[PDB]
Amino acid sequence: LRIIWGTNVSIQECTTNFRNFLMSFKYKFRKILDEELYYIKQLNEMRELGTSNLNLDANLLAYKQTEDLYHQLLNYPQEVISIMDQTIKDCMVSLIVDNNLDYDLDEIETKFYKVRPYNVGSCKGMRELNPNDIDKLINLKGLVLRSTPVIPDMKVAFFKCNVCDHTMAVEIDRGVIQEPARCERIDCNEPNSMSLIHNRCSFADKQVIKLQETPDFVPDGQTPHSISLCVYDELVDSCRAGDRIEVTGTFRSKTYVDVVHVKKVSITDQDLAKIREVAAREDLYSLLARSIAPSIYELEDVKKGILLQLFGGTNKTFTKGGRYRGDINILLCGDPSTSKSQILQYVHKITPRGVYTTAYITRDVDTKQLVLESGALVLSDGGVCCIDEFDKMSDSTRSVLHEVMEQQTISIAKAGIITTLNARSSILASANPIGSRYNPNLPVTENIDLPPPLLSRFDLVYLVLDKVDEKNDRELAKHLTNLYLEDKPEHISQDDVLPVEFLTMYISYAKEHIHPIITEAAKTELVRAYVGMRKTRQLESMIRLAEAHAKMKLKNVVELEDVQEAVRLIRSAIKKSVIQRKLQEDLSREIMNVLKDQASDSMSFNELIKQINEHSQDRVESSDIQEALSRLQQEDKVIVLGEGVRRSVR
Amino acid sequence: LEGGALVLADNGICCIDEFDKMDESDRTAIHEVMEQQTISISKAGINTTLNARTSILAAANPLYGRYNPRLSPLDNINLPAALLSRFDILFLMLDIPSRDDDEKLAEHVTYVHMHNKQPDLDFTPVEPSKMREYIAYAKTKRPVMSEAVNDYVVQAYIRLRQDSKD
Repeated sequence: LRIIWGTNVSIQECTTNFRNFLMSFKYKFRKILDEELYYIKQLNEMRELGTSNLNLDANLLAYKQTEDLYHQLLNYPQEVISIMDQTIKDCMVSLIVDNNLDYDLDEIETKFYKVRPYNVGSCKGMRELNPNDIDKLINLKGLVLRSTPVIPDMKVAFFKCNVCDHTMAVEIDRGVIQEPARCERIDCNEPNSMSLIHNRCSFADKQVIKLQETPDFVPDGQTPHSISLCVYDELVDSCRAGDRIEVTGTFRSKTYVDVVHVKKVSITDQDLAKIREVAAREDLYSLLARSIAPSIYELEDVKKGILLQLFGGTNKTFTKGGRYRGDINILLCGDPSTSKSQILQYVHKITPRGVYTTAYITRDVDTKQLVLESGALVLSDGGVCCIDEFDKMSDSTRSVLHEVMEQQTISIAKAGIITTLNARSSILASANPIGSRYNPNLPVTENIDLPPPLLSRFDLVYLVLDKVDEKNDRELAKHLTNLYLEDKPEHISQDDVLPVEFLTMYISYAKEHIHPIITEAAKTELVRAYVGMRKTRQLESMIRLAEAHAKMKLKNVVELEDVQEAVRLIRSAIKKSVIQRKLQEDLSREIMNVLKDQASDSMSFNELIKQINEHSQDRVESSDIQEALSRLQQEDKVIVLGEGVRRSVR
Repeated sequence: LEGGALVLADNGICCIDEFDKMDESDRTAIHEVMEQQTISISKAGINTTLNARTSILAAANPLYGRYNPRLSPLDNINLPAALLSRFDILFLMLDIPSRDDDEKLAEHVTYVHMHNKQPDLDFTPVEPSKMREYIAYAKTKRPVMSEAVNDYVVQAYIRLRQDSKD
């Protein structure tokens, strides 16, 4: 029983249980947290292309035999990585000796293999990193801002006796390089001074990288932090400024994190069954729009737009030179003193990335490199970004939002830097109608003092005007005092409203599991929806709107009815007649003629709908036909007699 | 952080003297803490939010110094609709010259300029510590509205909206 001082890790016992887990593991986490030999196939696959790296999922937690290994590697990673390098080589040579093979032992005897563990739980950034968590594994999610040029560190070093020329290679050991004093060979026995040569010595690459951290949860009063992480060999120039990066390594102490792995790429069954059962209902399209904000009012178009705005859409790209993102940039205008700021805060409390307001490249002289240093939109290269008081904003800063409207790029051309870079999220801007607060005697394009070029490129505008009257604002005051009726809203659960935790899980599952295609079948209704605004930015906005309609309700194929409402959306977002009486009159005359011309009067309403509307073009309002038949019910011309047969008077 | 004056006075009274003598940069930051009490700044230094509570007290004068009865109050006040729409209480402290009521103001200023004592009424002026303690004791109270006051509130709001709704 070998016990290291201050360590509860035995070598041979952990070696045997690591080998027992490695020779036998077939998706046990899918059973207790089809295939066969989950680790034998990957290890037998990686040995031919030369990749010495092994990505390990800390599967070690759900396994029956290795629960004592996962609770041993979180406190001491430096010892377990060093003994894992020996055990992986031992189990690989045990795999070599089991089968017939060629000369592969000539290179694996001196080759080294390592392990990169990354599947660990989340933490609260650097704020939860107390001094009891030093030399432990930790994970940080955020964005990197500055990458120092790789610096060569000397793993080895050459020494030459300048008078007799015999060479000596020395290596590193905890940060010291012993410099030999005098020659020792037999040809140069004399005592003389050696010389260090470096242009012939291998160097470990080292690099310090600035990282802007952002956890899943942030405490009240906390500001974003800039952590200086440091990468080493075989991982240099793989992480650079501009990406949402999950990183993991060992927290050291000024404090830093020594990275063991980077991640440049990125629920239960009963919850998935509840999601599938709640996704089959018809009123889900309004249910969500009611459950997104139950403390306010209806706002169907506005709440439906912010719901599908956070649903996102479809972001498809080409192989080398093309990209497109399902995105909508929204603007709000109209009457003041309503829920606008509420929304502007609520969404900041929903997204994990966003600022309540662009970044800028800088030639950092210390490291001679083009770092980036930011916040606002730049930080939210994912999620949403909230801007209030759009009309009071200056004209010099409107040119950067003119590029992020549909191009999602930053083009800086200044002293020291000419760089175009990635910058796509979506804006949510609240504006005001100049001093007008909207006027009915002026057009919409002049009342808000907003330029036409920059507003036609806007994907969605919202007239959130009040237009105060009766039997509306009375319900507004009643709903605002209904939670003042009781001192505590414990009675908020008996209504059709989904909870927040179920809603974000359904939204996160739908955003990462559905890639809907826009078929050619919805072509005909799109053309005519475009010409009504024409009698390309609106078309690009409505296809992202239609694919977001397809993103909801668990659909992989877009449908013909889904664009109808989308257009109604953009037609309602910007907004008893005598002609309606004439419409009802000719509809009553036409329905009396087509109900009395045939012999078989026993014919229902659905057969009537498919027999009078298919010989002509698009759908007329069925509620007007219901009002016309109710008018004939009052004049005793037709008899309803149930929903299965519609017959006239005798 | 080095806030102008909204940051050292976090929880309290923030007052503005000569409100119409300011500019648009002051108004855009005053309206932001007037609506939502959480200034947010996103500049090359930081992109952060400072939260403070400030019961904005404002003192202003019209366009021509005094009032004008031939002018409308929307034209007499140079502030826009979103500014005073957020302002729930606006006090039109207008002076009107009279024969009887001006003598009491004159008697009161000559009485306080004659000596530091207040007029001989059957009431004693309370010192700052006692009502400061009363304000600190009353601030922990959380009142809950009833239903009989709810039916009066919604009817008065409906009547006020219809009367206000030129």
